[PDB]
Amino acid sequence: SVGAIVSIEKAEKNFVITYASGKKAQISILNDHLFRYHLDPTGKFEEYPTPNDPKHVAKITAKTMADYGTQAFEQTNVTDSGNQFILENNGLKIIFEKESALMKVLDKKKNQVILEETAPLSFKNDKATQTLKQSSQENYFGGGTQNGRFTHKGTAIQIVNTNNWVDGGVASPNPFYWSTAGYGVVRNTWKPGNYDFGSHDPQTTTTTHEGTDFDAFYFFNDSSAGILKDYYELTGKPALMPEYGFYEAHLNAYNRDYWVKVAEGTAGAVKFEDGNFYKEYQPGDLGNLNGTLESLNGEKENYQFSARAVIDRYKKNDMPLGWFLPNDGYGAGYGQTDSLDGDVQNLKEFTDYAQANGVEVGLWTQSNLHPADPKNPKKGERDIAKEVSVAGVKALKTDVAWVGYGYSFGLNGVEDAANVFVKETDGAVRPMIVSLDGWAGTQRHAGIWTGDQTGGQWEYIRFHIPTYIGTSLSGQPNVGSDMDGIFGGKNKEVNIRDFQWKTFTPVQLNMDGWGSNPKTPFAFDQEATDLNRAYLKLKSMMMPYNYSIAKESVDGLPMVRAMALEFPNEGTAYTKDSQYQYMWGPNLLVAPIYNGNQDEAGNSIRDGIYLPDEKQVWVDLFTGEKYQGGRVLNGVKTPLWKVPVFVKDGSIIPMTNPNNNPKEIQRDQRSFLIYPNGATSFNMYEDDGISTSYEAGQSATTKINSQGPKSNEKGDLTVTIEPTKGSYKDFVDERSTTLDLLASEAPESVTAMVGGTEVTLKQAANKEEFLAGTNLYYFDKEFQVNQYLSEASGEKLNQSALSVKLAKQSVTAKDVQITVKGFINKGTVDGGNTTVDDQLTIPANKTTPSSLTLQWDQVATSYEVERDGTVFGNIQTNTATFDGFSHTFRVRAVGKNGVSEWSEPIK
Ligand SMILES: CC(=O)N[C@@H]1[C@@H](O)[C@@H](O)[C@@H](CO)O[C@H]1O
Ligand SMILES: [Ca+2]
Repeated sequence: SVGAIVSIEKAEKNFVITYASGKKAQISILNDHLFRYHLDPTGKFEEYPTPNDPKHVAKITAKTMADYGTQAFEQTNVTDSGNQFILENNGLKIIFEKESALMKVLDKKKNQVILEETAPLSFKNDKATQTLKQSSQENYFGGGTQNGRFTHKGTAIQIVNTNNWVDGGVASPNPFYWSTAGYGVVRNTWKPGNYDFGSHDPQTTTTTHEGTDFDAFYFFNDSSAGILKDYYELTGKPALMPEYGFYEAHLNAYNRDYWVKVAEGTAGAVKFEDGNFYKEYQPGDLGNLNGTLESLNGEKENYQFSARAVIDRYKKNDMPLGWFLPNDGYGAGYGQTDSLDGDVQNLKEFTDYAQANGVEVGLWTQSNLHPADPKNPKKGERDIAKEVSVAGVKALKTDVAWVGYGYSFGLNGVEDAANVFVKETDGAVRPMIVSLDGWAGTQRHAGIWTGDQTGGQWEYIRFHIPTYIGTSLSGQPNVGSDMDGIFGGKNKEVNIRDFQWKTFTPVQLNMDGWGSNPKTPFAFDQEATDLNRAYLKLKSMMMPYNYSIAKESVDGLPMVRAMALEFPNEGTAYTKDSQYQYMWGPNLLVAPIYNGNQDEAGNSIRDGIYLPDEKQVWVDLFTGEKYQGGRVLNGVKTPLWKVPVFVKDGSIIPMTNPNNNPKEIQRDQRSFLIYPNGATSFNMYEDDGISTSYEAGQSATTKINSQGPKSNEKGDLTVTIEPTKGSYKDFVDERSTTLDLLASEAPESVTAMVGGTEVTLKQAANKEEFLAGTNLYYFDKEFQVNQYLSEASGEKLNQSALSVKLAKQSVTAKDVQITVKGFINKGTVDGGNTTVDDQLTIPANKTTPSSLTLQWDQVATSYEVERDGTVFGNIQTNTATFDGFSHTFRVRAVGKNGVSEWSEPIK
C-alpha cells in the first residue's frame, strides 16, 4: 500500500504529498471548491490520462488546469497541526490524518465535513479503490446512462462500456457520480470501474477503476444545479441542440433493399399507396424473387418505396418531422452510382427535397468518416466533409460498429465529427450528434440514445423513464430513444403511451425497418394516429418552453429533472417512489403510464403518482382538475387518450402555433399559457435555431412575470413582459402577443400598458371575434389547450381562460404590462382539506418476498395510508399493497369535511 504521509509541501503549482512508501501525489487547487488529487507511482504526473489508442486526442476535460488560474492555489495554506496536515482557503479545509493518510473535506460556508475516507487508497489486483463514509440520508446519482436506474444508494453500478441496451445494462457510461452530501467526483481515467454505494455495508461507499494510479476531480457545492455546473466547467457545457433536433426524426435505409408483391397477411407485408402489399428483402435474402429496388429519390419506377415517399407520408398524416437519416442500415449507402461523388450528388438531391419540405438530413455512420485518400475516394467510402458541404447534411448518428470499443474511441470520434460540421459550414451549422458508448465530456458534442430494445411491451416504457432521469443527473440533458423500439410492435396501447410521454423529452427517433411493423406515428389505426399527432403537435406548441429549458440545461439543471432536483427537501423525491416520474423543466410533472393495468371501463390504473409539497396545488394539464401535494396518489383512472401531466400552479409556459418543423413557427407571434399563483417568473430563450453563433452572444432573452393572488383566490393580476435583450441573424423585432390566463370567472376589468402608454382593450362578444381582432380580451369557457387532443379523445376538454391579444410591437424597444382586477382561478382542490374531522371514525382494524398488503374496516369516500412516513392517498376501498422493499402502516379515513385522526403505528 501507500503508508503514512511524512509531508505536504507547497511546490510552485500544486501541493506535493510524500508517503512513507516514497510514493507521491499532487493536489492542484483549481478554484475555492474544486481540487485534483493524483497519486502517480510513475512520478510523471502528466496532465491527461493515457487513452485506449494514441490517436485518441479528445480529452475528458474541456478546461486545462492552467485555464482555472493560480489564485485559489495562492489563497490555500498548508499547516502541520500534530496529527493532521491541513490545506485551507475560503472554500475548503482538506484534512489528512498523518498515520492513516485518510482525507476528509470540510465545506467552510456550511461548516460540515462533506467527504471522509474510512480506509486508505488500495491498489490491489491492478485496481485503484477509494473507500468513503456513507451517511444514513446520503443519496447518490450519476454513472451515465444506467439502464433502468437513477438513485444508487444501497446499489453497485458498472462504469463499463457494456453494449447492453436493456434494463440493468449501461448504454453510455460516465466516471462521474455525486452525493446529496454536496460533492461530485470525476475519475480522470479512460479505464472501466465499479461504484458500490453500500450495497452490503451501508456505511461504506467504494469506487474502483482498473489501473495503477488514482486521479480524480472533487468539487463541493450546496445545490444540484451547482454540482452539474462544476462538472460542465470541467468536462464541457452540453451542446444546445438546434430547434429541429427536438422534433421526431425518421431513420431507415432507402438505398439497399427490394420490395416484393405478396398477399395481404403475409408476415412482414406492408400496404403501400398503390393498394398492394409488399415484403422487404435484403439483396442477399431475395433468391429467385422478383422485387423493386428502393432508392432515396424514387427516380427508378420505385417512388412509393423511397425516402421522399416517407417525408410525403409524414406530410400527408400532418405529423411533425424535424430530420431524416436515409442510410441507417448495414452496407446501405446513400447512392447507387459507380462513385462517392455520384453518391453525394444523389444524397444532395434527397437533401434539397427534404429541405423544400422543412426537414433536415442526417447520416448514420458504421465507420470512419474520411476516405483513405480524400482527394481520390472509392465507391462505398465515407466523406463527411463532402456529405456536409456538398450534400447539406446537418446531423450524425454513431452506430455501435463505429464507437463500440468505448471510452476514448467515442469522444475522439464525436469531437472529430462535431469539429467537421462547424469548420465545413464556417459555424452556419451547430453539431447535432446522437451517440452512445460515451464517457466524461461526451455531452459537449453529442446527446445519447439508449440503443436497441423490443417495443410493443410495457417494459420498453417502464425501464426507459429512470434511464432518462439518470442520464440527465449524469450531466447529459440531450437524451432520447427509439419510438416504440427498433424491434417488436403490434401493441397499439404501448405505441400510444410511448408517443404520449416522449412529448416531454428531448429526442424521438422513429428507427424503422427492423420491427414487427413500420416505425412511424401512423403505423396503427386512426385512433392511435390521431393521439400520436395530438401529442406531437403539443411538443411543437411547447417549443418556446422546450428551447428555454434546453438553454438552462447548457449550464444548469437538465430538461428531464429527477423530482429531487425541484423538491430537494422531500425524502420521497430521492428514492424509487420517484423512479417513474419527473419534472419536464420547472413547470410540468410527467407521470407516464408504464403498465397494462386497467379497470373494467378500460382506463389504465396509475399507482404511485407522487405530488410533492403539502402547500402546492397541482393542475391536470388537460382537464384543469386541482390536486393538493404532500401525497402519492394510487388508482388514478387514465384513459387511452390521456397521460398524467400536472402543471405547477404559478407556471408561465411560452407557447407557439402548432407546427411540423421549425420553419413553420410564426416568429412574429408570442404566446404565454399562465396559471397565476403569487409572484412567478420565466426566462424565454431564443436564437437562430441552427448556427454556433449562440456561443458568441447571438441570442435574446425575454423575462415574463406573473404577480397574482394565491391558488383559487380573488385579487389583482399584473402580467409583465420585459423588453427583449440581445440579437441574432433574422431576429424579428415586431411581434403580436397572446396571453392565455386560466381563470374560473369573467374579470371585473382588463387594461394594458405598452412601453409606458395605455392600449385600449375591447371585450370580445365571442371566440370568432376574439380570434379575428387584436387589442382585445375574452373570457373563454371553451378554451382547449390542445384542439387535436379534444378531437382525438372525443372529449371537449374545455377549460375557462381569460385570453388577452395585443397588436404587433417592438419587443426590444417596448415592454408589456397587462392588469386584471377581480382575477380568480378557482376549482375544488382534491385533498385540499387535511384538517381532522372529529365526526369521522378512526379506521377499524398475501405477504410475499417484498409486497406487504394492509386491510381495515369501512367508515369515508377514501382512506390514506402512511408508509414509513409517506402518505399514499386516493385509496378508494379498504385494502392497499406496498412493494419494492428488501415498515410502518398508520392509516386514516377521508370524508367530505377532512380526514380522521391517524390510527396507531402497525408493523
Ligand atoms: C446500438 C446500435 O448501434 N443500434 C443500431 C440501430 O440504431 C440501427 O442504426 C441499426 C442499422 O439500421 O444498427 C444498429 O446497430
Ligand atoms: Ca430499406
